[PDB]
Amino acid sequence: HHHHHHMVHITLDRNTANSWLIISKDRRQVRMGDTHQNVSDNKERFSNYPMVLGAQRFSSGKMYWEVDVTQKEAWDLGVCRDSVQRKGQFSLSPENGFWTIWLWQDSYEAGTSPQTTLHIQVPPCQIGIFVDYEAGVVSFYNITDHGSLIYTFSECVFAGPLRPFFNVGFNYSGGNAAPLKLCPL
Ligand SMILES: Cc1cc(N2CCNCC2)nc(C)n1
Repeated sequence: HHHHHHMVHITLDRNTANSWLIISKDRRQVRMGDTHQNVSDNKERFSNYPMVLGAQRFSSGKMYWEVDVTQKEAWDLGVCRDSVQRKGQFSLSPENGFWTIWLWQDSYEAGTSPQTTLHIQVPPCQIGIFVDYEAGVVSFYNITDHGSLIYTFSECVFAGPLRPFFNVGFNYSGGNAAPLKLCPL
């Protein structure tokens, strides 16, 4: 792919984070803490899952960024509507305003309803995410395997501004403590 030139500098929005997340001072990394991080509650925070949004909002254009997932056992990545539900239980699906892929239990899925099996021969250490707002496209690339395509959501109905979306995943196993990191341009 030749999407690298639409690169955007993404930073994480502390105010949207689940209360157990630790966002770095540069707002480029996030990890699961072992306890509540001593923040006040607010209506923006994801309550049920270790989720956070990027600060940037996109309503036009082509955007590309990369995320480091090295040594993680579980995570979700993609984009979502600015108006997604924050509280309680919900599915990551386009009907609920999410365009995402996951790792869980040694398999990769796309967040369709129902979910779609992904075919990845080289487990990725970095994921590239491409959004074409006007075309209604969200695509995922395997940076570890020369940029190979992972998955394309097409005919997307965004229906609002989009935000970068992250889930660091739970760490019940003690093997999923590693952070998500936004990779340099
Ligand atoms: C990586 C991951 C897993 C997950 N589930 C929750 C329901 N049971 C199956 C596992 N949910 C999310 C949002 N992310």
